[PDB]
Amino acid sequence: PQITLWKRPLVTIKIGGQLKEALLDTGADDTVLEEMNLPGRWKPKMIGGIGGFIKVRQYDQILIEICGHKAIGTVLVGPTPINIIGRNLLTQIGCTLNF
Amino acid sequence: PQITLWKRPLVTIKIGGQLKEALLDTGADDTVLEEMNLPGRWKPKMIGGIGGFIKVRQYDQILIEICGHKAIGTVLVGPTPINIIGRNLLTQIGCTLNF
Ligand SMILES: CC(C)CN(C[C@@H](O)[C@H](Cc1ccccc1)NC(=O)O[C@H]1CO[C@H]2OCC[C@H]21)S(=O)(=O)c1ccc(N)cc1
Repeated sequence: PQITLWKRPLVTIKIGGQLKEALLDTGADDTVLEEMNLPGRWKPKMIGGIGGFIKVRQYDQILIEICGHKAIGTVLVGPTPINIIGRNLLTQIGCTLNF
Repeated sequence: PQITLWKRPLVTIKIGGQLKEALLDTGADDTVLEEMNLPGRWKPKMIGGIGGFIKVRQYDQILIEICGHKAIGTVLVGPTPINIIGRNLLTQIGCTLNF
């Protein structure tokens, strides 16, 4: 499909058997999701943007479905104000910018 | 053009008669540029990102050309980690997400 940018590009995703709303974000290197209790091991990480850095938990090879498009890759989990789908997964669903 | 997301979607912009590199950022409502000298009046504003809130200078009705496409809109100037082009200007150049 095609998504215009008049409003925030929020879409439904499926992760760990849960449906959430997330932002398709070309400015995010990696996917970061609001606090959630995923199982498995993880690695500490810090990611930075406007305002500074937050601490997150890095989970690897996590399956996520974005608009019915399946993907698998790194998912960060932490106190982000919003669920963010980053380039690491946007590439996997064939997402491009067009103008 | 069609821009894939394996690398950061960095493009050259022209603002205040000066060339700069900036990130096309569909997750940003607004356009935020690193510290620079812009002519005309400005108002102090606050904006929040993943790590909290920063103080910025708001310039309205600024001419800015993004990858050969002209836009006239609001540009925030402050301590952002990188020049980001947000939806307020992405809409003006006709940018959409496609997958
Ligand atoms: C600043 C960018 C280089 C990086 N950011 C993605 C960006 O899209 C954020 C994503 C974002 C969106 C909402 C809230 C927090 C973060 N947007 C943002 O900061 O925009 C601000 C300017 O316009 C306003 O609209 C949104 C917030 C303001 S980030 O959220 O900090 C980020 C950094 C690293 C990763 N792996 C994932 C995300």
